[PDB]
Amino acid sequence: VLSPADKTNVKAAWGKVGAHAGEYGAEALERMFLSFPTTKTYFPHFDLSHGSAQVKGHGKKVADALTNAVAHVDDMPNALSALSDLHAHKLRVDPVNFKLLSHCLLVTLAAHLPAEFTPAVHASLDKFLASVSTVLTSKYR
Amino acid sequence: VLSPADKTNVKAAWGKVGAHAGEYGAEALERMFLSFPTTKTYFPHFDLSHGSAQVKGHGKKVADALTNAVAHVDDMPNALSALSDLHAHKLRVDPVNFKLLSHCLLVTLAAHLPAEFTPAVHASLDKFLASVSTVLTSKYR
Amino acid sequence: MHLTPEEKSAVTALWGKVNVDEVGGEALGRLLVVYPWTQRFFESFGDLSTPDAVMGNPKVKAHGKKVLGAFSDGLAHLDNLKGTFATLSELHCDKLHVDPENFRLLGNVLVCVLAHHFGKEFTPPVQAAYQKVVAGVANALAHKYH
Amino acid sequence: MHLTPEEKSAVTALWGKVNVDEVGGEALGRLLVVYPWTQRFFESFGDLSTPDAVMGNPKVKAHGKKVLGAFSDGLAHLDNLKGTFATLSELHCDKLHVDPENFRLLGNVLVCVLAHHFGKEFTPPVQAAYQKVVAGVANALAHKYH
Ligand code: HEM
Ligand code: HEM
Ligand code: HEM
Ligand code: HEM
Repeated sequence: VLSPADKTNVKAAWGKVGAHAGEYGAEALERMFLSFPTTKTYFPHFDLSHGSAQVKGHGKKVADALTNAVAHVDDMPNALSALSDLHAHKLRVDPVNFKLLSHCLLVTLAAHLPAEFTPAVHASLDKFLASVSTVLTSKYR
Repeated sequence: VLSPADKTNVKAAWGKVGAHAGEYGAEALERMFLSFPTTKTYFPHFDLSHGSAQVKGHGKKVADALTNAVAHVDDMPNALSALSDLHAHKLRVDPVNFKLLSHCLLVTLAAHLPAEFTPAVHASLDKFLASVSTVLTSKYR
Repeated sequence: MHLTPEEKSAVTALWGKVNVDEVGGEALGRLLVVYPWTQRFFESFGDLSTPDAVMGNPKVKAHGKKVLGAFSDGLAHLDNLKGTFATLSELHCDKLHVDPENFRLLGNVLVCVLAHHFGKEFTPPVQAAYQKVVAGVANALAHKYH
Repeated sequence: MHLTPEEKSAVTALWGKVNVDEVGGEALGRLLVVYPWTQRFFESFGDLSTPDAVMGNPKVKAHGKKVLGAFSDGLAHLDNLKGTFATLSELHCDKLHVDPENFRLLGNVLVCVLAHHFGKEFTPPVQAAYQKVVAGVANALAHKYH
């Protein structure tokens, strides 16, 4: 569970992302494709080339969803219900892949928010992504 | 989330275990030690030799807790508060290990409850061990 | 593999007693039931709406036999799983888009099926050797992913 | 360890810029803070009660430097990690009783640390090289477990 502290940390770090969320979403994806090539099996239909608009398009969607979970930090299960359904029923992404993306998101943020990416914030962001992942996977079986 | 069918399935299966739960606890540990030797890092103080009373005793302890969990299948979090504590603040077993014991437990039940280890029951027990695992690692951070 | 001659013989000897037909169908079906998300690759098989519909589905049973078949032949090249599954590794990556994690889920299901079938015979030491093979197989199959 | 020449040059070029003293302290400190369960091995280090207590603990800093020291040496023998890390693998198993999963957590934290420090210089492709490296090292450190 996220503590008040965690919540503050997350709102703060995400606060800084602002308008770059989209780009940071795309970058996390590329990092993921490059470091964990097995994740590519889910995007057979995508152009995964560098600067792919499909990837850009997708990074934005992921970022919007994260931004929405931050906005509803006290009601994530409900704020993400729809996305939880999609993943469980249509996409059916194996759960292990959530940890991979989370990881690449943390790398991206670290790479862009040096002043904010403190140990405390890092820990908060990690617990947060873990919670998002848990929500998105809750209806799998 | 355990469905009512699941809860039924579990209670049934565990019902058949009966006076053998202790033996099955002990057998599941032994299978864990041999198949995933990295798990032994948490029991340096034990005699991990076949038929060790330390292993037998511990097997009982674990079996008992599962029992209590089946019994409070509706209120696990509460039934296992103490245990969640112990693990999070004292034992501090890495979360990956819970999946290994869970697997050795299925294998043990399968090998002992042939008639009862149907596909639907297998699915339920798995979910159950998963839930138990979540509960035991919920206060980790 | 990093199998001990003793571990090799245990594997080998239990396998001799296996009905691939039955174990193959059961392993794949259990997979589709325990980890429902694996059904994403078998939409064309039909109705997998229930344990019963999965376990009874002939397409499932026949795919199961094909998979254990290939697995079975891999047990004859236990000292080069890599080379035995190379073409199958490419296929799975490049044509099927199967996440290698699936290989690991099946492996574990396989072990549960063997225990199920052999009861007593499937001892801790025998499970240990089988755990090494399933891991070995999964690794070999995932080897050509890029 | 499938490091292409270009992946190896990339690991090496960046490693040139690292202050192991510093990175070592940050990586270890951050591990103890993000995954507090890992604090189980350091009850003799004193106060690890808060982020500042951990990050500034003279004992954590000194240990981090030791750990990264061994890691850097590993980077000069990318060819023979298993060999390089064998006595350490044995020590961690037999004397320290450190669950190898710990080696993977530290690798991920280290990757975040390098990202933190190099910013834009830690490109997608550089991360992918380092990902292969931390995995190879974790694997080498676990090779002697039994
Ligand atoms: C916290 C992590 C994640 C978030 C917030 C997220 C969110 C989303 C969103 C917002 C969409 C678009 C749905 C729409 O069309 O409106 C989506 C689609 C998708 N996601 Fe997830 N997702 C996450 C994890 C993953 C992972 C780990 C994978 C696989 C490696 C994955 C695979 C997919 C796929 C294949 C699609 C469909 C894309 C398309 O065809 O356009 N997702 N996700
Ligand atoms: C299925 C989930 C598990 C359950 C229900 C469980 C239950 C228990 C119980 C009932 C105890 C004894 C408490 C006491 O002494 O009063 C215990 C202790 C312990 N558990 Fe957990 N456990 C689980 C998973 C694990 C795993 C996966 C590991 C490590 C691989 C582990 C490591 C330990 C250790 C090291 C002890 C203390 C042993 C001793 O010093 O006597 N547990 N657990
Ligand atoms: C023990 C590991 C496995 C082995 C040895 C194996 C082997 C095979 C073989 C021999 C084929 C025949 C295809 C051909 O030659 O054209 C095949 C096809 C296929 N496999 Fe795998 N497989 C394994 C695991 C899996 C898993 C776990 C899944 C998904 C859950 C999977 C999904 C498929 C699919 C979707 C096909 C295509 C069947 C069709 O054309 O309808 N495989 N596999
Ligand atoms: C890159 C991975 C690692 C390397 C290269 C490494 C290296 C070392 C070295 C060189 C030593 C000193 C050896 C000696 O005392 O003779 C050491 C000790 C130790 N390591 Fe590791 N280590 C690694 C990861 C870890 C992790 C992740 C943990 C725990 C989470 C850990 C726990 C310990 C402990 C508890 C000691 C003994 C400290 C003491 O003197 O009390 N190590 N390690």
